[PDB]
Amino acid sequence: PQITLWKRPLVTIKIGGQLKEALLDTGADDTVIEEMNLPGRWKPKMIGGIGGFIKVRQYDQIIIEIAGHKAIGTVLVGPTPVNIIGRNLLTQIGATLNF
Amino acid sequence: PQITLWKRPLVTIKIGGQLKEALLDTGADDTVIEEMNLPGRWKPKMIGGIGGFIKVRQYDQIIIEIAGHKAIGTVLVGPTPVNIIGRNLLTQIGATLNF
Ligand SMILES: O=C(O)c1ccc2cc[nH]c2c1
Repeated sequence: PQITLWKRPLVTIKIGGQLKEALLDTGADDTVIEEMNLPGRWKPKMIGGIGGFIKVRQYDQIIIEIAGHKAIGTVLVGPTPVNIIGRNLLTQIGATLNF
Repeated sequence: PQITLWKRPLVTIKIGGQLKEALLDTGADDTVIEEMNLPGRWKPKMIGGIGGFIKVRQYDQIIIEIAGHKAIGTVLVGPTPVNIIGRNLLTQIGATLNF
């Protein structure tokens, strides 16, 4: 699809068999999803976030569906105020900026 | 142009007659530019950046060139480690996310 930026670029995602909405964020290196139960192994991590630093669970090789487009890659799970699709997954679905 | 996201989407900008580089950031509502002299009146805001909070000065009607494209809008000036072009300016240059 072609998504203009007149409002936040929010889309529907599927992750761990659950439908959520998420922000397509070209300024994020990584993908950060809200606290949820995920099938898969995780390792502990800390990342910078809104107003400070947060503990996250890093899940590698997660199947995630972004507006109908399949991606497999790293998802960070923790107390993010917004579900964020970062470049690690935007590259997998072939997302580009155009102007 | 059509910009892939394998690295951070950095472009050259021109603001206050100074050449800089900046991150095209679809996850940002606003534009945040590092400490610099803008010839205008301003109003103080706070923004929750990655790692903590900063105090910024809001400047309106700032003329800016982004990757060759002329835009006018609001810029927040403060101690940010990265120049951020947010949606308020990305809309002005006709930027879209495509996949
Ligand atoms: O999920 C947890 O219980 C947990 C505990 C500690 C850390 C440190 C980074 N991530 C964590 C997750």
